[PDB]
Amino acid sequence: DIVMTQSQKFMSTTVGDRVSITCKASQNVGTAVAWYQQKPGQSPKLLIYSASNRYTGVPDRFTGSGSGTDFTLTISNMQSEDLADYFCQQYSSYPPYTFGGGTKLEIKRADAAPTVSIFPPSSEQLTSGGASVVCFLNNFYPKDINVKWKIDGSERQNGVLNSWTDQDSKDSTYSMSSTLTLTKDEYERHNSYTCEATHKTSTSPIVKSFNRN
Amino acid sequence: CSKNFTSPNGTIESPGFPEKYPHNLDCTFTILAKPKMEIILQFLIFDLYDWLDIWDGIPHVGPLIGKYCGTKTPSELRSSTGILSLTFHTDMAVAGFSARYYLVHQNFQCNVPLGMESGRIANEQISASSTYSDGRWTPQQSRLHGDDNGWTPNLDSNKEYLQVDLRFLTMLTAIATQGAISRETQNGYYVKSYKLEVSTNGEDWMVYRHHKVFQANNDATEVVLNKLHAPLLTRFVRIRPQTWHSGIALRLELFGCRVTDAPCSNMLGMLSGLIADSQISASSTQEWSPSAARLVSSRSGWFPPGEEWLQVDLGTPKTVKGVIIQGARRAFVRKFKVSYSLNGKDWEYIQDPRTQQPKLFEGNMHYDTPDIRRFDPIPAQYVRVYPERWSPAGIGMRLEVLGCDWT
Amino acid sequence: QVQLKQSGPGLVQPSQSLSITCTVSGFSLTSYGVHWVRQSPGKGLEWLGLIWSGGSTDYSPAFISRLSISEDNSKSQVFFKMNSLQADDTAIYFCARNSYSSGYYAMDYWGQGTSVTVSSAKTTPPSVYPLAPGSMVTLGCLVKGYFPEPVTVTWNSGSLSSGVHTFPAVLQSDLYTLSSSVTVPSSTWPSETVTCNVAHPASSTKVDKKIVPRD
Repeated sequence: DIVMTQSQKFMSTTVGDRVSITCKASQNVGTAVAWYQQKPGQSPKLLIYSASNRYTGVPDRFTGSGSGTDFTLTISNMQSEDLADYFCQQYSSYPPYTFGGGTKLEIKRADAAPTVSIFPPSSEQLTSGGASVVCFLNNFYPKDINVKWKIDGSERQNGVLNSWTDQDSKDSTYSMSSTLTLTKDEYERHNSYTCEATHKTSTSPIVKSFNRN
Repeated sequence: CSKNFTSPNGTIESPGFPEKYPHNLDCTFTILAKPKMEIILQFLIFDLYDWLDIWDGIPHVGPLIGKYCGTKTPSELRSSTGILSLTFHTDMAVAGFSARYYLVHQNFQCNVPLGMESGRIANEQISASSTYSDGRWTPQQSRLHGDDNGWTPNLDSNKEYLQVDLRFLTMLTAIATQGAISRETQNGYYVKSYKLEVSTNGEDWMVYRHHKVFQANNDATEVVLNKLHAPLLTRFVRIRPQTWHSGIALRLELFGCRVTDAPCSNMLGMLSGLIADSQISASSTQEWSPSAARLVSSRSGWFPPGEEWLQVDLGTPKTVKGVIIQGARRAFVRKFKVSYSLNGKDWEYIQDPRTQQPKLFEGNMHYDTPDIRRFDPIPAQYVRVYPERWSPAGIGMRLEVLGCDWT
Repeated sequence: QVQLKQSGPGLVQPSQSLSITCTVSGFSLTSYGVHWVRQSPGKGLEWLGLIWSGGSTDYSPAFISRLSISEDNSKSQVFFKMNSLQADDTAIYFCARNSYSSGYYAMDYWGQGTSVTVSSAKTTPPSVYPLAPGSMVTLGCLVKGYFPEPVTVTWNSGSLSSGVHTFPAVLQSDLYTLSSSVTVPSSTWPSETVTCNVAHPASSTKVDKKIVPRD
């Protein structure tokens, strides 16, 4: 089978700048190449067909070029809404529709401190014998961030699960959730619960706490 | 760059595909299939003054199926002719294609849907005199059980028509129609009656006669079938509405089969060209082009009682079970006889078991629409047709021979 | 308007088959062919096969032994059926339109995708819990202990869409958990009602959980 290689897994860029996404076919595919844009949680969308033809409705800042083996998708002036995974594909010969591995874009923007919110276990969950404490670290930049949980001032890592969103298409920030799962019995044996966010936007961590009371 | 293909399946592409093709090319690509095999041709890529011709047989001899230029792949073709050819032409101007083919085996009633509903009749095979100005009633929507409107012309008159090119000579035995309910207004439309026009070439037309007026629909939803009084042999079909409720709207199916679906009924090579010009001869001519005598392919016909003859050398002994006779492009033969030989020297007439004499066959009633005439099978390498009675204009004829390998 | 609407199961037991229907509108199957593609973390995007106008098919050589694509023109429906699924067939399956009736062309419109998990683990509905504080206010919902993926979360039936963050699920013990946050002006809550709407189609679960102040 023909292999379509996108060597750029991730590319950093800036609103207004030019982005050049490359794709290399392992054999000659003529101009039988398409490019697709896929935003998080969405289906792919056709941008370019026959290597260089812009699909109807696709904005002018998207241009495709190349023939034979070397193909390029150019975004002439990056917009925050262009955050996506971009895929090439060939349909020159059988088996057709081999896809590249995708190139994800990242946008550099101004620093933003996280908005941190902590939530105790709901009464509903407590009734069922469980206790999850949730912390949201929302709308921050840059990406790197650290979360620590403390129970009456002592750290707890076991039972902590984290999840992160992809970069937001409107404001180019990241968000993170952190969830500390305990038994009700353990939860009830302690008073103070703290979510601690360390981020380059401040020398001291952001601390949100509650007392089980 | 010319190549013949005989394997069960293979690929056919422009020289140097997928690299840009060289200039000033004339390539010939011929698929040859054994008897009772169908050739299925599918295009994968197509990008091209410059053209690709598809021929029902030998190029410039067999009928032209279609001529293609742009960036649209030709629709799938299924031929039972035994041969299907491509010619690819390019010039110096800025500069292809990739295809694949398969060879597959093929109470039998001649009542098979020909492919309006299934799509085996492609959009490019369907056309019309006009279409409704909002664009929601295109000819391509005239498919039986289609869920999006149907075909409607720009004007409601008995001059409008829906046309279907079957691409190959086909047996037509029935027509089904529906009207349609508008998805925009929910108004119902249907054809109440129509005439049928047919043609082997798309230029020469015959209105089907009992003019046979077919009674069609009485609502917008139900299929009405009209079975023909006898099978027609044709390539092009026109449905011509005569009366309608509220307006003309049509969804359609055509029914029939291929000539080759009958036992020992292969076209032996006059139409296609596998019977070459040197194998074709006659008692007298207008001095001649041997190709002028070919069924359907010819743009004229053989022009010279029971003295003139047209003769076909099949090349090797075969079982002969009939002929296809056609008029000339206006004259035609109304009555004829047939003789045959195994060595080209001595002859025997096709007998009529009833009258125990040389059989007097019915010819045509039109100059274009052909007629099949079968007879008890006999061994023969050579066949002669002797015109006996003809139209007032005189003797004019095109011919094919029907049969199979001897057994 | 051109749409491809997929219908099919979220959970398939090992060695059983997967059927998906692609119902198309705004175009005819006799005018445009239809492809099937899947997407997984481990293998990326993979073409499975197509059907052309007229019903002729083409399959990927990796799937030809166990894949059928067929259609009903009168219903504008394409039927996908693949046999003997195993763990590595876990993926999001898509139908996508061929840009023409025949030929290899680009995929110009796509269905919404059908998430398919191949497992002997059992369908489990989510428990949904409100997250209330112990000027903007952040609220949330914890959607815990469901299987398989996916769930959807909306706030006030989609009226609150700005300021929402729904997080990817995390998998522990053949059970998925995710949270969703919403941020609103403190002049809107708790004076006005805020509700998360959770759906887990695979268990036929629809839950609305109002967020009210504690204590």
